[PDB]
Amino acid sequence: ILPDPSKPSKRSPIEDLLFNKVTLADAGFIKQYGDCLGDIAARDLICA
Amino acid sequence: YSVLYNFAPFFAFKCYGVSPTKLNDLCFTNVYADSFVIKGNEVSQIAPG
Amino acid sequence: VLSFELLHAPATVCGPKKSTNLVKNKCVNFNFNGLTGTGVLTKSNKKFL
Amino acid sequence: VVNHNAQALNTLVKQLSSKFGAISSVLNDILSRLDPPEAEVQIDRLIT
Repeated sequence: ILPDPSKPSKRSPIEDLLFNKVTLADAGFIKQYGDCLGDIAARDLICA
Repeated sequence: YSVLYNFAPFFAFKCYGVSPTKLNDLCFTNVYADSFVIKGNEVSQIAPG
Repeated sequence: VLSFELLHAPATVCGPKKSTNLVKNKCVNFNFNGLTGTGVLTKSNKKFL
Repeated sequence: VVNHNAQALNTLVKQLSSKFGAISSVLNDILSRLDPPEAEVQIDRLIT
């Protein structure tokens, strides 16, 4: 439960597990403009 | 459709899907024209539904 | 009567033929076969049939 | 919670493709195909 210095995000193993166990479709702090134009198959729901 | 106006003495020019004013700008997939001769009082009968 | 189908199909009739040279990677207004709109047009790598 | 927010947003986007009783669900086509006096009704239906 204490932060792991080796991990670059400074998060505990439990925190890392919780982060990896949640599929955030739109995290918000991504600034998606810049990759929406560069699509090879179809624009994502977030881009739409 | 600028040649429409001089080809007939129009009596009824009601349009449903598109206004005749902005009719040249559009692009239509296919254009079908049906021609028939009808009476006077039944011009309302030739209409949707 | 004059019947048209304003549907997503390759337009056969297009009215007054006006064509402006297509530009890419720029903010422009497009009128491809009556598809009025605005956006940035970039070439795509899709598999259009 | 995340799925509820995502599905609410998705339904909000999908509401843009509904004709709402008008001729078409896209504003540009109806504006370019209808004279403004008639297009008032369709634009108002889309508005509401």
